[PDB]
Amino acid sequence: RIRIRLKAFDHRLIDQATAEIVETAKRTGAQVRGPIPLPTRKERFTVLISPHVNKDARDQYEIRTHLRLVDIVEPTEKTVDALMRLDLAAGVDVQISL
Amino acid sequence: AKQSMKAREVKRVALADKYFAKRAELKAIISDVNARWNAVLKLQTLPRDSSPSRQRNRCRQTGRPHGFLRKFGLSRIKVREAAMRGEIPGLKKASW
Amino acid sequence: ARIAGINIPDHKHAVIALTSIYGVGKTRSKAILAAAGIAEDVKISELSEGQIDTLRDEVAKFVVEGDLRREISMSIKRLMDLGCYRGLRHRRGLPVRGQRTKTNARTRKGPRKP
Amino acid sequence: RSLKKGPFIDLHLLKKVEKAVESGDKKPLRTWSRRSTIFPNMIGLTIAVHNGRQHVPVFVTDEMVGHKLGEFAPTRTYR
Amino acid sequence: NQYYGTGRRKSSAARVFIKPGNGKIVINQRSLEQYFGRETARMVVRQPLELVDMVEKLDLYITVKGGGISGQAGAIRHGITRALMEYDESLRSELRKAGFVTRDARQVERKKVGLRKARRRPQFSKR
Amino acid sequence: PRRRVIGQRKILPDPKFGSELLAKFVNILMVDGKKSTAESIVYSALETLAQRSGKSELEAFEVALENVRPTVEVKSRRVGGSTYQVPVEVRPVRRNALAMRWIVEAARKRGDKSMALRLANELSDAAENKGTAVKKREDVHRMAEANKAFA
Amino acid sequence: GQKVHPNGIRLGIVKPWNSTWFANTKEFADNLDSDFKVRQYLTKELAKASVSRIVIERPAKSIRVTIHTARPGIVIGKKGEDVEKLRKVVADIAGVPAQINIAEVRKPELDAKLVADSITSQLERRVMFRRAMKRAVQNAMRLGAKGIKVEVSGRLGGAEIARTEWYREGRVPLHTLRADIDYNTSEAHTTYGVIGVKVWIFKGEI
RNA sequence: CCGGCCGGGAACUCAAAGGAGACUGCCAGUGAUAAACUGGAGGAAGGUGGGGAUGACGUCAAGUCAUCAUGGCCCUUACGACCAGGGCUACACACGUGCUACAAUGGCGCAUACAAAGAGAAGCGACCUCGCGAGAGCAAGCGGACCUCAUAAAGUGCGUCGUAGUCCGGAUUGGAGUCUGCAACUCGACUCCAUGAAGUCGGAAUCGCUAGUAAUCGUGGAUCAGAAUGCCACGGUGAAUAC
Repeated sequence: RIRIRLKAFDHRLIDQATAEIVETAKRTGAQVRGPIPLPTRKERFTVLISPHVNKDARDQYEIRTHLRLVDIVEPTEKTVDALMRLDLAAGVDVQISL
Repeated sequence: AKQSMKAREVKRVALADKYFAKRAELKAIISDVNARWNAVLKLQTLPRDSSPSRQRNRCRQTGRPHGFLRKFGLSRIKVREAAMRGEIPGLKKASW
Repeated sequence: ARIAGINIPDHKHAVIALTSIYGVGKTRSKAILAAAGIAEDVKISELSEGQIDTLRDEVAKFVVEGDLRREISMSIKRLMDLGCYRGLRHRRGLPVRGQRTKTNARTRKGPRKP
Repeated sequence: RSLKKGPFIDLHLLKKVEKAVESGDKKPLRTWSRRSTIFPNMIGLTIAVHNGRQHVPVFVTDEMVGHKLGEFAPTRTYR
Repeated sequence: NQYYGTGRRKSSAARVFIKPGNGKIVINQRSLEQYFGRETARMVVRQPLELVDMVEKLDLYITVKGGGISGQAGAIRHGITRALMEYDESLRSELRKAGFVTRDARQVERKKVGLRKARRRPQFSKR
Repeated sequence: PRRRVIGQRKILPDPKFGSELLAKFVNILMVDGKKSTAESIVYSALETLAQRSGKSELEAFEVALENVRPTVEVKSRRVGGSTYQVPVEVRPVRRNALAMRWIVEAARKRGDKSMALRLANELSDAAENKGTAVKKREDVHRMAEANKAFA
Repeated sequence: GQKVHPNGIRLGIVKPWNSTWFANTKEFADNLDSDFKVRQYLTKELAKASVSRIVIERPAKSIRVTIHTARPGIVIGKKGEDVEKLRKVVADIAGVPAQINIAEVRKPELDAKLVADSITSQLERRVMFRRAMKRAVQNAMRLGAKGIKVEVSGRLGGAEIARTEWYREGRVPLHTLRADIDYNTSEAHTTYGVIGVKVWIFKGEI
């Protein structure tokens, strides 16, 4: 009943990471819940596009922090011993809750 | 290049880091009523440059005090330039 | 009937009458009626003399009209005796709280004079 | 208008006031602080308040009880 | 056992579950009159039911969320129309003739830069 | 406006009477999106008008709208001397649109207490021919008959 | 003046981000500051080596930096000692352990940043700028794809009337989001002023 | 245990990835047998469905040397720096952009069901306690579908005010204060009490808007120690008219 929560900027990277996570959980076979679609947080910024003066001209930027949680509920000894070093992705933020 | 301005800013950051957070959290606790004094005549002796209100959030690329953003720590022009260069991760140009 | 005024406050409600008296607004009028025991929805017209007497005592136990007006007057006079910033803005006819005089000072300035 | 839990007195203003009441009557000295709170116990000083290019003397009297020292010094010049 | 219709009206989403039963309906654990029957735009949830004219034939149960009162009413109406889609296709043709099948693609517009509102430009003088 | 025609936008009829014309009257009397307030005012004024009249409300309301609506509209086309007023056949949409607009404008001009009472007085004066909107209609009609040129 | 930055509009689908790591806000600001310091010192040190791109990945107590370079031998130096040394000073300036990575870029005169740097170096050498653009477009057509556009602006012969010259053959569709147009700019300092060079070029068929 | 209670496929809103879908596709008429135009069936949207980004060659020697960089000139024992005060907030006036209202479509007291978009650790901070108040402690929860900001308001039911310079509006002024920050006189926001200017829908002239638009009503964010009637952004009700 532990939950693994994952944050990323690239949804393709986080989906491939959680796909390898569920593939390593299911490569032998276990009762494992898939990743949940926890909502993406959007940081939006409107800043001025000219150095001196603007009236209508501003540029608009957005950061989408995509959020997943896989919630491993089934204990498997090989999964616990080797659920590290699977994705090898440097853009993925990992947290553990219970 | 406002290096005088930036040196003033980093000097007051260093002085505020030296004279803050050693007794600053106890200021309200000593001053406030627990549910004049020698303690409050000592408390009204603190200097003026040690406060964090002395600081201004300036850019770190340029030192420009206007147009600042806390998340990037940069002025608006250099936020735009780094976003268009790709040096800021995840800052795709919004289009909704 | 009437207590200390130029025009009849009757044929109206008691809170409206005690706002038409000088120096008491709506909230202090409701406080006066609450301490006097007089309901708000009744009219001050066709009110009995004893209830009017209790209202008179309620008005008299706080600061009356005229006395608070001269109290404001000697407060402004004391500021002018100070000669401070508030007294100088009172003499010049300029705002005292600190708002702008480049535009929109027309309440303190009165009508616009070229 | 300020907080009723503590008045604001400068320490340098307080030591000037204490030295002035130690000495007694004294010719005015130039003080640069306009951020001050006065009291009826220390009404009687002839301390002078600085406002820019000109320095003006201030003789405090009995009726001021909580006013700033900068209120009596006009910072701006009008015709 | 159940006949279901969602319906959406630009900020409101509903879920309509119908058993064949008594004609009294309920919306968010209270009746139509207790929810917005005192309010305006009450007849739109009766329009698909009164166009075909059944009253006591079916038993409705609707949970609606999001939006305002008329958005919720339009979502409830459109969930009733998807329930009639689940019912039959001749009545789908009748509701398409009436104008209730289509989900309303009129959403609110975004606020744009250099403008006070979505389309309202700020006033500028001649000079 | 220039390439092709863009028609007026389709409205829901009112719940109490089921009339697209009365719902359009509600939408014309409407200000600031207050549809419930506008239709409550319309329902109260129609109830007051029915109470004062007592005859057939449909026949009386068509007589009132016929007494208010213009049969000849005024139009300046800026052709000869930049001021002409030609008589032309008018759409029924323009007829009842001008009728509700003039009725609502005369209701705003009337100086009673409640706007339901203003609208009730205007709809009674439409029937007994004493209306400000009616007088506006004969202003339009006598202007058209005075300045009619191609007939 | 009125053009969008094409890399900044292609970042969503076609151009990868130059930094791909993740951080929350209170270290996001510090990571941008350290990223600029690392990139600025690395560009200053390897401007002689004529590098193309600097890509930073961080696991939040480590940094791993990949430099796309025309000549990997100049950067790796002599038996890895020089590259180990600037890895050490990058670790010292970032406060975290550092890994170095070298990615060779093929066709250096088809690489976008190197064309701008070469035209900048040629204007520092004070050869004719018109010949610099013709050599750039000729060599790009000779050993690569079929679209490139060069703009050279500012103090072109010291004329009073301002004039921007741009040379044109091939296709550079900038409004198309699918095509991979690499664009870069550079500044050349001379005794008569600074000259700005901006190059657009696509690489491959889709 | 009336607080969405717990085994449950997760039915279903929802979130978030992979996709399907809408491409004049199909049929009639028009067009020259062409492109194309009009109408109709099906369908969630039909004719770049809606909106946004995307703004060619060039013009205005248009704007920024005050974001930064740079050619020339200048000070470089002063056109440099450190300070304490003040000014950038002045005020016989003139113009531009907005906010509040001139009222009954409304004002005051009570009850009443929802929103969407967000942000939060040198923070968000429910709740305990007192006060007709801004609001004062070691109070839990959260670094975020959980916890907080956060009671949504116009609206709907009433009671009242009955067309008045008024139970309309709040300017200005005087008392008693909170929060922030070493310190609100110049020079922050508020609420506790008191007064209640002008304002009776505004001349010549002029501006925005074609549908979820205009109007109107709330809400969040950026910078921010504290201070938006501005800016960005989101939702509620939601027109009239284009011959």
